[PDB]
Amino acid sequence: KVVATDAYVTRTNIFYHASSSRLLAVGHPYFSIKRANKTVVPKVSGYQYRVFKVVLPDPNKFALPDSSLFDPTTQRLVWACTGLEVGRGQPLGVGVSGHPFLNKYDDVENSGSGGNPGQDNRVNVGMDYKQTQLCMVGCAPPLGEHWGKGKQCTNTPVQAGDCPPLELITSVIQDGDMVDTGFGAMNFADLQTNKSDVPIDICGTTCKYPDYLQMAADPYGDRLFFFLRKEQMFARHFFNRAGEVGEPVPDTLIIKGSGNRTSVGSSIYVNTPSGSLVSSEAQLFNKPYWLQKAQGHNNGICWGNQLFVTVVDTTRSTNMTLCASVTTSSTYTNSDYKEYMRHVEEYDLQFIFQLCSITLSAEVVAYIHTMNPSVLEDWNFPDPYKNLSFWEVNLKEKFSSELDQYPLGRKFLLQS
Amino acid sequence: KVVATDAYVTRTNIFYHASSSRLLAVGHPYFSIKRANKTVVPKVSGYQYRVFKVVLPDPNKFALPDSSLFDPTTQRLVWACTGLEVGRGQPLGVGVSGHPFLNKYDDVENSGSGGNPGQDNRVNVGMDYKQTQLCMVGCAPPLGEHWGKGKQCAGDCPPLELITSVIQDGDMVDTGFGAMNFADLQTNKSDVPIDICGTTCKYPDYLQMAADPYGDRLFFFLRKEQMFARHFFNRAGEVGEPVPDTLIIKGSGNRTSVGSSIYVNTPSGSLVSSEAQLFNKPYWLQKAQGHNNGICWGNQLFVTVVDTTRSTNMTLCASVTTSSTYTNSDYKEYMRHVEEYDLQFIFQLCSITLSAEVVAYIHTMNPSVLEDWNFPDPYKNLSFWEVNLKEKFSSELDQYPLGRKFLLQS
Amino acid sequence: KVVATDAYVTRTNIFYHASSSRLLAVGHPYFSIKRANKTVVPKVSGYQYRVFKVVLPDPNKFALPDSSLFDPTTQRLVWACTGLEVGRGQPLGVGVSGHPFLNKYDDVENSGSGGNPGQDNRVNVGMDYKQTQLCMVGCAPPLGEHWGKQAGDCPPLELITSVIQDGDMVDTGFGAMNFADLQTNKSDVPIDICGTTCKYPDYLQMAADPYGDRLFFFLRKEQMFARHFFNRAGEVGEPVPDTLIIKGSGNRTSVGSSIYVNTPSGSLVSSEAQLFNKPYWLQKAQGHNNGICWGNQLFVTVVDTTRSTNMTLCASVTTSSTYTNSDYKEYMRHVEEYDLQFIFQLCSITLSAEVVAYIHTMNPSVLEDWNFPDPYKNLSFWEVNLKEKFSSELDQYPLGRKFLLQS
Amino acid sequence: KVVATDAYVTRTNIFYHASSSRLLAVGHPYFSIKRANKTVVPKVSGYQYRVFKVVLPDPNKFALPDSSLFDPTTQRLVWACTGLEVGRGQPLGVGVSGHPFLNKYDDVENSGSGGNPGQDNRVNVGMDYKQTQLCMVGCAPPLGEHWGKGKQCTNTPVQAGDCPPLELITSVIQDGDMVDTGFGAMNFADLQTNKSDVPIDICGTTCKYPDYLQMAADPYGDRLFFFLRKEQMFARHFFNRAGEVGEPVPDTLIIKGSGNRTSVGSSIYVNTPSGSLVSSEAQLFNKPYWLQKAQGHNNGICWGNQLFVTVVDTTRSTNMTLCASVTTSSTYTNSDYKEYMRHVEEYDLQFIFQLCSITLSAEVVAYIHTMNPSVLEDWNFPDPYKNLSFWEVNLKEKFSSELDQYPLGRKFLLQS
Repeated sequence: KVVATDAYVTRTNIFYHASSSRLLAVGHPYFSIKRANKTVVPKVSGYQYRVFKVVLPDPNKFALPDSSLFDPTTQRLVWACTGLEVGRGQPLGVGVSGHPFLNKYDDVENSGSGGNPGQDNRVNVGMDYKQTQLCMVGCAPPLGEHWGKGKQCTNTPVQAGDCPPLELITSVIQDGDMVDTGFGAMNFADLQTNKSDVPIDICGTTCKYPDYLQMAADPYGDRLFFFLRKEQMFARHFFNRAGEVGEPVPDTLIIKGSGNRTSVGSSIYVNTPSGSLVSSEAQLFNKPYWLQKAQGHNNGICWGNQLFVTVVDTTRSTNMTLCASVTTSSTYTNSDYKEYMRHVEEYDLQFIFQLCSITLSAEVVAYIHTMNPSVLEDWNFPDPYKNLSFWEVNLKEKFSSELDQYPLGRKFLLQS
Repeated sequence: KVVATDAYVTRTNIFYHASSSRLLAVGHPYFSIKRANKTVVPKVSGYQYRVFKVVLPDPNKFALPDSSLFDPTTQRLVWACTGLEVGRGQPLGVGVSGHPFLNKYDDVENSGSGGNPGQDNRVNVGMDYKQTQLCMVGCAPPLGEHWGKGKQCAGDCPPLELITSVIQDGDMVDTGFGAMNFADLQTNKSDVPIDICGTTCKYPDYLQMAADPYGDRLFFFLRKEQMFARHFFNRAGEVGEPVPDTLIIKGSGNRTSVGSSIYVNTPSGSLVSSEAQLFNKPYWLQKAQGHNNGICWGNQLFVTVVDTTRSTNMTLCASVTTSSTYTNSDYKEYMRHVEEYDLQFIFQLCSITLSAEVVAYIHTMNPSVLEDWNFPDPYKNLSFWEVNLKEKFSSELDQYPLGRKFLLQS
Repeated sequence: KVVATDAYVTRTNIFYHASSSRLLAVGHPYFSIKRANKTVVPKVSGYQYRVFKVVLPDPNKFALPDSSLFDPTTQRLVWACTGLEVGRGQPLGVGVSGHPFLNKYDDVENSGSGGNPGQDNRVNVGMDYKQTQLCMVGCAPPLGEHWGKQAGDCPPLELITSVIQDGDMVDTGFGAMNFADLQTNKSDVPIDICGTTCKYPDYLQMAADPYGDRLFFFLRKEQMFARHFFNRAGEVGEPVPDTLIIKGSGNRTSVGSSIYVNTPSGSLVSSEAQLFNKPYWLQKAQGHNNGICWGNQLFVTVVDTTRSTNMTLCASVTTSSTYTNSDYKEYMRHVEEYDLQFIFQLCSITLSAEVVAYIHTMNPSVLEDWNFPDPYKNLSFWEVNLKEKFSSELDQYPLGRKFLLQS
Repeated sequence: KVVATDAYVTRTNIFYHASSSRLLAVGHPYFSIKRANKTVVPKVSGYQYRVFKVVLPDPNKFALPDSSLFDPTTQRLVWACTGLEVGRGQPLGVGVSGHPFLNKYDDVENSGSGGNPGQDNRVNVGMDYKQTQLCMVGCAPPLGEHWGKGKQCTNTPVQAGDCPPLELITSVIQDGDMVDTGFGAMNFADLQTNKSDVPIDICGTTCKYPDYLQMAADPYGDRLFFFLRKEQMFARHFFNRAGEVGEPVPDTLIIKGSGNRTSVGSSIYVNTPSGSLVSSEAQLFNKPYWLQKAQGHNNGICWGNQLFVTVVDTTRSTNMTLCASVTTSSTYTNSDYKEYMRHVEEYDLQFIFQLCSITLSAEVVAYIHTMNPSVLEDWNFPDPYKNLSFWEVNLKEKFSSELDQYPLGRKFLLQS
């Protein structure tokens, strides 16, 4: 019923290079800065998704050298992706995140007696997150998964203040969305209401994880051309939370103490992750990928003359420390300096596209109407993604047929 | 006497795809929550065995396109497993377990002197467990082994016995403290963390299941274990068996009383990495280890999975009373763990010509194979994660992920 | 002068499988328990050698299907080993050992001055040992090496070679020495080796032997690192000369002890590092003996410290509604699970005048037992009786199945 | 427009060996020593770039055995690099750097206060840097990138004393420039005015990172024949800064305290990197590289009879401790000794060049005019790099045709 694009999309010999040139975003690794109405400094963190919306020129309106390739009646043109190199341009390094009032109580590794928690015990603790690398390509934006506050199933009023119901939400990954950091793929705005259980750069945001199982199990496979991933983390420390234990340990698992241990210590464990070493040998980027065969049925066809590249790279999350002098004297005084935080991301997207033609028979027109009819409507044979926000990359007027003039173009000639 | 299924099970060209779709289980990583009679929240932990009872449609009553493949008289049909992909759907991460009253006394790494033990010295300590990955396939449930209280043939040391049993869904994996029955051999409930202190941790008896005649339990298996010693402690309480005098020179000057030499070990699973993952990739059963070369007798199939590389425990926090100031008494903190699976299979249809020798050889092994062919289930006392794949078989291989991979491979 | 067994031992097509089934030993990881005369609970530790004396049935008295294979006059039969799988049946894990009065003084990593040591400064410290895996096969027991022993001075050192017995201790990171003699205070190493001898295999000798009866082949995996740095209490037997120091005043007149200690650690254990649960095919041996089981016996030596987890047992002396330490007794128990599988190839030996001569040297009891006291009964092994366990139906068994599809 | 040198550069059978012999530089790992006007002891640190300007003899003025190889009438000679071995001659080891007044406040891993910072809380702390190995070859010096104090876009005076604007500057990497150490590729002299945020060997200098994306994006590719890299680091400790928080955490991300915790702890984190293990198995040096095909269009042609080798090697950064006695007495007294710092670098550069000829047609003369006309002007058919500083290596009078007499020459005969 659903067939590979190989059946009805004919390939040509026309290859093109396109480069995004240097891409830079500079800001604060923890939070956006807006005073007092709109943003002055954007939130730029190594743990954010980078989702590029690559806009391609319409080959049916493209100034090709010869129009003899296709008949305008019954044939249409479309770009196919055959080569890709996501360039990363910063030194390898790890940045850390924290919370001046993290809900930490005791170091759980070997101490207790010895309570009990009071009114405010929040600590100023920082940590390095789990290491994560991933990149995806498709003609439709990727899907993320995360846990959010499920409805109570609208019905009855019961005991209030209880645990929130959990529900697995799938959603579209937007540029700037947070990656999982070692605390799970969940909606911290709803499920951790005290704002003090996770560091400040995620305590009021949502960490989404890619729904690999769904995007590959989608029929047409427009979300997954291919993907790559490298995750690693270990448990660095062991703490416990302050506050009421929402679900106490049953008596079947303990023998109640006396002689000072009548009050049970809190067993709400938190764990600081750590991404360990980062190495060049572990890098996924600064190297080309050749799309010989895609995982789904869509074998790299950029329907709608667009293309989505989703990138997460925490191996260059180093946060630069800036220090400005308020008053210059011959002595060091802490009050004379202001310390700031700044993080950066440098990208270079290079693509290589193959021109393809599609002879539109009555069967092809029917098969294309289902899936998406706007493929036909835009062919002359509103965008629901304008509510979503991406890093727009305009590669119109950037296509070049002279492959050998460019790095990825040179590699493509000598390879594949 | 026992022969490979290749001798009397003829292969066809008929292949089928079947997928369980998304499977979700959500609960408490340490214990089930029941008030006050039946369970409200199940115990769902990354250190539990996931044993799926995959039910297949009977090919002898299946609506095949053509019945010309086999003669119903003297031939019967059975599914053969040729492809498998165990899908895992959560971010990699590590969760920890603990005990508000763990029987820890001293940090034994570099300190002693030491004051004698009192009446209650239990500490609130948590730890990360040993890392474990494994998957098994067979037409019969796997066997686990663990140490329990053996018979004697007042309160001295208990006799030890290694028990073999069937691994059920929800059984606990070994965590670094051994494969034993903590409910019986550790009576104080305070020697291991609370999520295993009243349960039994079983380890698969690889040596036995492979030493089985027909090999119906092990089609194949994969494993990745790793742990190291993170800390060194000792126990509080009476040392049941003291160190002999031949190994010490008794002290005076403050050191007349011997410190306790009952040492404990906190494990650690160390780093988890994508490069070490066993799942989210297909396995092709080209040749099995045992005699049963992938035949799913009874139209059923058992998949056992342990995956501690996605054991992250989510922290939930609800506000009881909202004020402009933070006060600990205004919040309730909860614990929740989740598991997401997507099982994909590829089966090969097979026919068996029943000669007098074939009927005889099949009667031994299991006669219900013949009785169900028309030519009570003792596993219903056990509990598994039931997956009903009837009405889920599809012959259009190329429409599915694992099906697509199978065409271009094998 | 000495030739490979391939020259005068003719191979047949007759192969046999034999399995010991599950072998279990359970005890205390630190010491054997005897009250008050003989042992009640044996010493079972992950750092012990497992030396199996595999007894084979006499092929010259074996009930073979046809006696047409060999002529009893001038020909004799003997088994040749071609396949081996050392099965281990416990979860991977690490156990630790210690000493309630370990001779530890100061943490030497970054602290000193001033002391000073008193009369008793021993501490209750435990540690995890060096990680070690090894296995050997031969028709003669393997050789181990270890260091053994005016007044008051240091003892002279001597490297002794000896037979590795079942239950002997492996090196743990403190050296291959006789702690019973060279460490007289019983408090320098943990209690499970402080009154025993840790032996290391003399690999260089067993391979340098002419006939090579001790080494058919061997495998090894050792790893350790220095976890902590300590020093010893007591008088420094050999003081540091003044050429290497500038003597201090201003509080440092008394020199600190420079007798350094090292707690080892075996680091991670992983499945990828395992040597066991996989078959070894003896296609060609290292020594001259290419797998011939002289005397119808075979020695398998195994060390596996990757399953040294020590189980903690807790029994209740008195049950009340409150926890009190005096109501419980805590115990220690360690276990070892083995499954030995072998595959032997029948061989015949035509005894010419030269063959009888060459066989007389090496060992004449090969001829004497052929009809053509055992000095190892003072040594102790884990006896494995494979008589009545040989089977010719290879495909009925795990290792037998692998041998058909391989080699 | 731009073609590979294979099109217009003809190869010969003439190969030559050249070796720099032992090269030694010895100095102070932290700072240069000048009293009171010019330098007495140079700064020699394992974290410095080693950029060798290798000068080759003019083959058109070379005493070749026969002038019959080329017709002086319309054929010209140029050396092409085909073999290279960068010899390192010191034991593997790690050195550390520190700061007697590092702006460290609290250990942020699991502690909170108990405040508040006073006037001076700087600590004497040292650390081991991120591990870095890299080498490049070209006929033009490499480009580095770093973040510097950007202009306000010269327009308006706004709030004075705030964070400085950031700008990504590309520049030429000179010998002695600092590599990235885990604190970013930035200009610490401008962006950290208190001189106390990073260790003293980088606190008043600029750390440059190679702009791989740009040098590969150049048409002629004269800067990158090839390159190698190995970076690795992890976060060893977690601290925070003293001084005013330049950008405070918004209230949306915290629940303010009423007592004792009214003053928010500082959320400006620092992280000590660590280069972890260094091993022989990870070494890039003491092994030959055969330049079979270059990345750019310039396939190893040494235009201008020169060649640039840029090397960073922190795996032999051990700093030797020297101790001199001021007064000899029978007792140890700290006032009787002076302790010094000394670091060393030992190199042995070996090259193997292939003689090449270029037939100068009207098209060749035209194509060579663009790129660089001094290629023609110096052929007879001021140097703007004299403001930059390199380690000059004169290989004139060092070329030898007896390949088998030398280590790299011997390997070249039996290989490639």
